[PDB]
Amino acid sequence: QGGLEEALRAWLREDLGQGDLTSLLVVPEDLEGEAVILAKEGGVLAGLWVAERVFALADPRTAFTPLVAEGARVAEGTEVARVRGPLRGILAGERLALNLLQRLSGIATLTRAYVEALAGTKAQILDTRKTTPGLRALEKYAVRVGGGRNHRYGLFDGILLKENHVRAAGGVGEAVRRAKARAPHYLKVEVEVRSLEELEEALEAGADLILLDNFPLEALREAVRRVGGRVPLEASGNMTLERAKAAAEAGVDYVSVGALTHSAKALDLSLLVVRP
Amino acid sequence: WQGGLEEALRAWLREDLGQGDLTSLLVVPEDLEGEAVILAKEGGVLAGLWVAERVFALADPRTAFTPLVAEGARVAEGTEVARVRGPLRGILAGERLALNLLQRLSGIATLTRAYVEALAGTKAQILDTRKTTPGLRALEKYAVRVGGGRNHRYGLFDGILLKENHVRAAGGVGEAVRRAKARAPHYLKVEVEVRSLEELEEALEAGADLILLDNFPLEALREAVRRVGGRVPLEASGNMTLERAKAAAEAGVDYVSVGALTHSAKALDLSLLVVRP
Amino acid sequence: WQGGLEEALRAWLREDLGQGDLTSLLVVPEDLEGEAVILAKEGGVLAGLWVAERVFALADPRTAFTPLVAEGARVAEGTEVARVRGPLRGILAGERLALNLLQRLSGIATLTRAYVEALAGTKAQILDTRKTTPGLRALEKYAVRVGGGRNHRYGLFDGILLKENHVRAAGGVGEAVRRAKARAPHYLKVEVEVRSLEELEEALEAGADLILLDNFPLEALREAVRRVGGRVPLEASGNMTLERAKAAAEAGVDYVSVGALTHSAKALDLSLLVVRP
Amino acid sequence: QGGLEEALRAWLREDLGQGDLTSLLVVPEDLEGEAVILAKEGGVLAGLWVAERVFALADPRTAFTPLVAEGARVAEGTEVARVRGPLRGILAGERLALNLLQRLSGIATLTRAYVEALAGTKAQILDTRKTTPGLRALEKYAVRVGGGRNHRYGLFDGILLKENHVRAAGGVGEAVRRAKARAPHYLKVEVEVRSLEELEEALEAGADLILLDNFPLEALREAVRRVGGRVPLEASGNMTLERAKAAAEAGVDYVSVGALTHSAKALDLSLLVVRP
Amino acid sequence: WQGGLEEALRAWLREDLGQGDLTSLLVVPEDLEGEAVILAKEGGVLAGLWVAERVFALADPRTAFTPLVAEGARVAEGTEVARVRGPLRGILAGERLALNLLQRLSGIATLTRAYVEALAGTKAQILDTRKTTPGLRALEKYAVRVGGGRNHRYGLFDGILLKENHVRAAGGVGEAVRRAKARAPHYLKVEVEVRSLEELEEALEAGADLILLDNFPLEALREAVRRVGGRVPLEASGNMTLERAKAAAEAGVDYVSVGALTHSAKALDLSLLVVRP
Amino acid sequence: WQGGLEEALRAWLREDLGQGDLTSLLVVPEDLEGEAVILAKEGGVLAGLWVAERVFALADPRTAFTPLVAEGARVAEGTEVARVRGPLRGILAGERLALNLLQRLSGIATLTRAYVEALAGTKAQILDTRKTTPGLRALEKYAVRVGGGRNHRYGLFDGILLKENHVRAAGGVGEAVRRAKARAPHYLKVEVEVRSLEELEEALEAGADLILLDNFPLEALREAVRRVGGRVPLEASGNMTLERAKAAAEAGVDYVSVGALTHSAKALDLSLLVVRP
Repeated sequence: QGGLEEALRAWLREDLGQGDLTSLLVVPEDLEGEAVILAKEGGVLAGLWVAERVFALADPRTAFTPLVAEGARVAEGTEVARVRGPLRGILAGERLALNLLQRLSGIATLTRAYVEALAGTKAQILDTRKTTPGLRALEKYAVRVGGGRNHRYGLFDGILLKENHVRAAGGVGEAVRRAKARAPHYLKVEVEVRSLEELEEALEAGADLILLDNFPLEALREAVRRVGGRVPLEASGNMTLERAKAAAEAGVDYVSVGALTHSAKALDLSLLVVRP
Repeated sequence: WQGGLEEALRAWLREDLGQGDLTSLLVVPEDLEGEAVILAKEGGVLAGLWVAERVFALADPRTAFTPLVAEGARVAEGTEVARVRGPLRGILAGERLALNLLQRLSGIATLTRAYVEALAGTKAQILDTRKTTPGLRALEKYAVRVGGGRNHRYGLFDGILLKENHVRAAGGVGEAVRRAKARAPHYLKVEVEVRSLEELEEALEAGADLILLDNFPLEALREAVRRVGGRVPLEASGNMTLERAKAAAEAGVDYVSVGALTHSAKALDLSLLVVRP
Repeated sequence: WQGGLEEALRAWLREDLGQGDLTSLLVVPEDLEGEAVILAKEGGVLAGLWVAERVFALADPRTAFTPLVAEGARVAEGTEVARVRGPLRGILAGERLALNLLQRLSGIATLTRAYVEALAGTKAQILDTRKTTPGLRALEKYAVRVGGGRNHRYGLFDGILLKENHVRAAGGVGEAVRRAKARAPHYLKVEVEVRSLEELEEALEAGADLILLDNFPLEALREAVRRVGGRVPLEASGNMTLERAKAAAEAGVDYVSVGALTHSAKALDLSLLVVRP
Repeated sequence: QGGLEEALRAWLREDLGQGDLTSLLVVPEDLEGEAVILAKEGGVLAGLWVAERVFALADPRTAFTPLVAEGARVAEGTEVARVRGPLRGILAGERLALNLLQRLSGIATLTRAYVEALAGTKAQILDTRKTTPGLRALEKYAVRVGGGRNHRYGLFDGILLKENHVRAAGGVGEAVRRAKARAPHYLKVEVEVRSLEELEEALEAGADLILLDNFPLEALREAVRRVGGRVPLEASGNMTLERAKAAAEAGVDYVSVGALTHSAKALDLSLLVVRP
Repeated sequence: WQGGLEEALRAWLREDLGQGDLTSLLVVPEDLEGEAVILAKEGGVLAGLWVAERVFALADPRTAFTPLVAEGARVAEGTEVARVRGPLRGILAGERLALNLLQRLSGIATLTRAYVEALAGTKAQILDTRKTTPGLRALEKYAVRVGGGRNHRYGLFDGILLKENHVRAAGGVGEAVRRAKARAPHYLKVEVEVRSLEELEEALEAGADLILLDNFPLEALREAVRRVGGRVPLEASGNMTLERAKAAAEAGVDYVSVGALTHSAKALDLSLLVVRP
Repeated sequence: WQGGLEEALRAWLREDLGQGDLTSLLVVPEDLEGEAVILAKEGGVLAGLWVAERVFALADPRTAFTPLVAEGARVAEGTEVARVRGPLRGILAGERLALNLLQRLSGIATLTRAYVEALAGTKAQILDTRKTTPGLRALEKYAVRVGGGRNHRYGLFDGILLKENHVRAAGGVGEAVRRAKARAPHYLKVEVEVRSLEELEEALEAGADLILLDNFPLEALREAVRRVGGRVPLEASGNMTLERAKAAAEAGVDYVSVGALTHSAKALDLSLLVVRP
């Protein structure tokens, strides 16, 4: 939780304003109907319960029935869910519900592809902070549905020394030391390194976690060897399915992927009313 | 601007900052000054420059955001689009949200401009849709305008648009149109989506003010334009691509609505380069 | 309903209640039950019954609001329109706001119904305006609907209406209309206000979709209708009274916009009668 | 103060939404202009500074210049103010500014009529709680501009035993006593009475203030005589100009008038753009 | 409470929960529902039970709160104040907020009856002040009432109290009291604080309804009641300790406002223990 | 602060001002601007100066706040902490809120260096807890830092801490620590509270990153550090008084979290006196 209810009402208002003028014109007030949400392409479903809430907010008399499980992979033409109740309510919540379902499913679909690519390895997929403003909690949820894990929610709950912090501190060593000197005792100090020398600095300074930023595959393998499992290694930077897989086989423990939320194409879904 | 953006930006910054940027507070001196530039890693259209300016100001009012190009200007790769100088902490605190928005809106403006140019030489205009990001509609519609496109209705409250679901609910295109024309708010035009030339005829004869051709193959599109003969404006939509939008425009439609503009526009590659420290 | 009403009602109750109803807390026992009825002191149209129900519920969820007539029903003097029973404190806490709203909205619905009836026998319909109470527009437009009237645009964001000030700013009626027609959002009709038969001709010839006749004397109104000959819908406005609205309707206009509906409607005389204690 | 700034922004948004589409069409972005606010009937002006703020919120480049003082009585055809700056801004704030100015001026006009009717007496005019939801602070302000005084802002800052409280307590005496027994020491206990007998009860129970509810004129005079200035007397209930005046001449100290805010006709005002 | 307590509680719950109670999500099943009990690991007065119950309801509506002792009742170590049943995650989620409030409010209710019992036997009544916790005034003022005390004004908007800064801003106790008495609402009493009896007189004849004695030496504290003969309520103020308070009550004052009731009142040690699993 | 402190301050100011500061409006001219000075009628550590300055700025932007001593600096009775100049109404309006905060936050900053100085000489560092004032956590946690202390987690969302209720909800210190260590975010350390050394061992080998000793008798408090050899941070918890805290620091613990720093910390006596007029 985190105020989702309030957010959904605000997004519904964004679209509804004073009311759905088109539907009020051609759909009787007491006309009940049924609609089907169809997948227009293959992928993974995420956000079914969110869509249910959207329709409920539009009109509490609506009933949402999923025909697939949350996180299930479906084929093109598959019936995802059925919605029944006052037709005006269904038509009012349709666009918002679909906008959310398509977006979350899109994220879960790409995440699932990355996770499956890492099958056979101990490596886990992580998200990042490259999320849609206002939708972070929902998008982080989508990642979990896809099979991935969540990295920090923001700048307030995790210590991650990035290149800019290293530059400010005058080096990886200084950054890791300034951090471990006054960091919350319940948080681990992670630092990003861009070369094998910085990796050595990080290990020497006492970093709890080390992020290998844009390491070529050969350097990544060498990093894994040198660390010898002493500290967890995270790989990130311009990640693709092939690169995440390679990094995993090379032996890293985590692969954070910006693409999961920064460039995930929405899953094409539609809602079709059942002819009265 | 309408309003509410200020409140939305504060909430989005809060989403990321919470009680504070712990990492920066740990290693970055409060008085350490920062100097950075936002670089375009690829060519494209800039949108949201003033939005990014406001986000940095919310992170720390002492930060100075200086635009180096005009809002809506198309820049080449390597172009420094803005300079930011002030407390490094404030810069690092606002960086993520500022760029996220700048990249998103610029990406929309860039794709929109591509569609606009694809219609060059014709009278057709590009329109947006309601396939927008929850909570970002005002900003995304703004980005479409920056790119040169036009806005269709903001939501369900300011336009009559009989979609396939309304047609199915009313029992037919002519049926839905006649019902709407009989009671529609007098200041709104009655538009209806049609999927065939037969449905097009129903719309025309029932008195539709606007007709949206839904995923018509090129041959049918041309025939629709010929038949209508300018009696009513025609809006083409459905799985648009630059090629299809151009074909529809050359076929003679008046508008081409593109969901992709706000539903699948790739973010523009922009990065914040800290030059000092 | 759109939304926000819940939040608005809470704020309005807070405006009156603050930290609490001191007087009632001083002399009314917490468990003392109350029983009251809302009486119509004069005949009129009821609107806002469900709004009053919600206000009482916000004051105290244990209170039971029971409507005795239908929403929008016209009642005669002495009609008990609703019964409220529950903790007397909660009843006294919500009384003022509940009735204030009930009286206001009922008053609007009552006047609107009077204008609607004045147009009986003609095809003309009554329209509201933007001369509404700040913060109450959604509720007042709702009241107009309850009375039988129609709503014009909600604000400046959902309708193109070239008013006298736009005409003056553009240098003329034909000038303003031609400019608007050239770039107006395609889903909106272009309406323009005119003050003379000459301005009416400018509007017609420039392609206006809608024409609003501003304070036309009866003779001119008739002439305007004859000339237009049904080419475009005509909306009459300006210092409306029941007599003038009826005259305009019999003259042949399609719509009569009435500012008085929401700008000067007298509140309906309704009172809360506590029968016990 | 009390959040007026936030309220004005919300009311502006009520009308503006995504933007003033009509003005954007025919008024150039950089076109500067001037408009005049004219009184279309005689009355008293209230809320000039509020209108100024509305135009400022629409566009801070606008300049508002009053041509009459706040609270001044003007004749039909009088120029109330001039507004200059970006024309789009003026046209965007016009309706809201006028809606507020007309409403507040309407209240101040009727209040001023009541106040002038009481000239020659010590009686003061008071308002009531019959105010427009959300506009109480502004309407109470309008009353002051008109020359009246403010009664309690709500149920939280004043003790007023009404007929319903008397019924609940089992009588005026019991109500006044239950009240004075546990009432805040910084507040006066006022009680409404509807007959000379209840008046006697009130005086006997120790009421600090007594409100004569719908007393015929003859009874009102008798009440003033009996009280002999021992406690302040307030008269209220179906007040008209003539009744307030009579009550004042009869000798009451205060006359609270619901009509000031419950049935005050707005002052007719308009805004006309100066031809470019 | 109709004063927006719900919105406050939700906000305070979010201040603590954020994205979610990570710990409980890691080790506590979503389907596992348990039972807990609130324990008073100390002796004192209980206040805020209904507040705690609404915290749990907001955390998880499926939670069942059962108060075992009446509000305001005095408890001893080990006393089961209440038992909550339902989804264990919801209980662990609202635990900390529910207790911070119960403990805080119980502390005030406990310390207040301290004074009430202290200066008992007399007529003096204990009053609070405005030295409350920002945002918690309503709840804290409620705590005092539960402990047997009474409330002074809720803010600067509902009461007239001329303080030292006012007096010097005006130029004396005399005029300041005159400026106030000259245009003060007719339903409000004018109260002024004085430091010398040259000022107590300068006020008593200035027409003051209430008088506040600031850091009065007791030779004057019990003199003042004598020189006033109980004509206008007397309120003692300053460093009102348990002794200097009961003393004033002995001196005969009508009210004793203790700013320490909420400016230095330790929380009542309370705890929530899971008894199942 | 970028954490929405502005909105909080505005809300707290309204809690006190409401419709307006009646008293000051009655006796203080609108054009009269004076000067005031904040005085510390006690000895302690100052914290919240910038908070007070923003209260005055929000009350009346024309107010000039001038801090005379640095934040966190220790002051003695009579020390002029700061001087404010400008419209006297604005100063009297923000006075009470500015002081409630300055006093409250200064009290925490004062009491915190108490501990910091107390267990000084050792390596132990003072930490806060979640037993903070609802809605004031951010500000209170800040106070601790000013007094020389450090912050523990801000809520249940940014830290893993297995408490007694968790342990029993799971079925032991062992599994609970395993369930957490099994799926805990990779950037977080798992901390668990234990009551017996059969549990300290059941945790140390369960793979815990942090250990919290709850109401440890000191024969075990200084044993535990010995049996841990400083492998995992040690945090002492329970009734941590000034003695039981400095003791733990003597025993060698790494951190001592004092829940009394904000659950029972008296405000630092401060006042604002008008010096002109």
